[PDB]
Amino acid sequence: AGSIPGRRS
Amino acid sequence: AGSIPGRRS
Amino acid sequence: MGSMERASLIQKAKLAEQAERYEDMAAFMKGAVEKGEELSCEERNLLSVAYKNVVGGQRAAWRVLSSIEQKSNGPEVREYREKVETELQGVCDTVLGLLDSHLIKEAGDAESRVFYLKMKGDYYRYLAEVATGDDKKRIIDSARSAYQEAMDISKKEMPPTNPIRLGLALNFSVFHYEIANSPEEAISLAKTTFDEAMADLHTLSEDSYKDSTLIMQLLRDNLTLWT
Amino acid sequence: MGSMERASLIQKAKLAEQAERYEDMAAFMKGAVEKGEELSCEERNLLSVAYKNVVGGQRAAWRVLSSIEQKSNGPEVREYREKVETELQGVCDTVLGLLDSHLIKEAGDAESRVFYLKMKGDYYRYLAEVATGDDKKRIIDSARSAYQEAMDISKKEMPPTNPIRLGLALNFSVFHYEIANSPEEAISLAKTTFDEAMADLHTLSEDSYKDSTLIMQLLRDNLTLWT
Ligand SMILES: *Cc1ccc(C(=O)NCC2CCOCC2)cc1
Ligand SMILES: *Cc1ccc(C(=O)NCC2CCOCC2)cc1
Ligand SMILES: [Cl-]
Ligand SMILES: [Cl-]
Repeated sequence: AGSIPGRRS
Repeated sequence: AGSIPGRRS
Repeated sequence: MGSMERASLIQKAKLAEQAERYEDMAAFMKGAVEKGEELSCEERNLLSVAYKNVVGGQRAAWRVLSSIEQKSNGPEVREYREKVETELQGVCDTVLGLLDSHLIKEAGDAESRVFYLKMKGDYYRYLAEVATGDDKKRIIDSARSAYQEAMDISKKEMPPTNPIRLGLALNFSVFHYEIANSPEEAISLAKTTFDEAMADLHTLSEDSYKDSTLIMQLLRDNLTLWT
Repeated sequence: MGSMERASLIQKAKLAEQAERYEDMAAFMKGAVEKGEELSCEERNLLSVAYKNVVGGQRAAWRVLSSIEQKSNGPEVREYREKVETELQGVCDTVLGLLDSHLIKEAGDAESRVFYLKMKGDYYRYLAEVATGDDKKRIIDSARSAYQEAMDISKKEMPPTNPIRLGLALNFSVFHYEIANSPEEAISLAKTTFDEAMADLHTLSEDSYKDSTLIMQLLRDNLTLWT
């Protein structure tokens, strides 16, 4: 189950 | 130009 | 970072992101927040990206060690998992401290207030992932309350395709599924979010359409995994 | 790490490797070295892998920032590159300190002595990559001297297919090409190393054959890039 990756600006 | 990766045991 | 200019901290956070130095990035953005001024949209993204990467690596390490620990059940595996767990909790506490002092109370616009409250829900969710003892229930309720307040504002103030509104609903659905043991609520929220966004896509430019459909695909991926 | 048992430090270094926590890994292995006992073959590998990963991330960050800095030619990019550079130099100095106090002087067997001297050459090579001023020449000569002593021992004491001997020759050839401005020496060393290994493969078991041919392919890849 994926949350928002949110790793790249 | 690659040296020995040497990153994995 | 008290002696560095706010603008220099922001510039160095962007450089750290390019260098994939996320611990530095987080420290620079922490320093920028502590200057006491509100954050722009771009600056909020830098803060979020920095700490998501830092805690993301900690969570991945914790899961590796927790898995090894469960397969074993000396003290070393538990001790080292505890060390990583404590470091993760410290990062979550730091982020929650920044939101509480004083990002959230100064955030009046829907875009900023929903963003910070989503962050608050996320970092309590990460605390909940490792919580066991007397406070797991209180930590879960703290996550739920932050997400719920953000949901209420986003439904009133943002269009159904707004990427912050969509990412908030995505993460709240993950909270329901993974933390709150409410998979039906998770599925219902993801479905309703997806369907209401789909019906609003006709209003968007080509670039906004791309932004929204990307996040809708993440909702769809979860629904496919959950059903 | 003075209060932790040597065996616990080794066990936690292995756990940190599984969790991809290489800074922790390096700190645990530094603590193990400082216990004062010699290191086994496996323990030497753990030490090497830990610090190669740490400095590998620092080198990659430094190259990103150095590239941005050269495209610009405020003080921020230079300042941040300098900060990363200083942290990298500190890690290299730490490793070189461990080799000098007292890994190398206690290493009598060819396998351990060549391993540590190759490490010494490598970490001086990393210092040379960022060096400019009064000591770049001395740093380069320190790398060359360590590599040369390791080469002399490996040619006397190890078969041409030994993976440590092959990886040493590979990295010394990279030193020649990238640091010493001697591409012909680099190519000659890689070719002679490859050819002498190929002629010794018939002596090896299936597993040793796989170990040696893997490193020979790295020599071949460089030769293809250089010719
Ligand atoms: C909380 C939140 C909401 C929305 C976004 C976002 O738009 N991220 C862009 C991502 C990369 C490119 O497309 C998909 C998502 C982040 C965080
Ligand atoms: C200095 C040195 C020499 C040799 C090796 C080595 O054998 N590494 C194994 C690597 C991964 C799997 O195959 C190719 C190389 C490491 C370091
Ligand atoms: Cl520990
Ligand atoms: Cl800096």
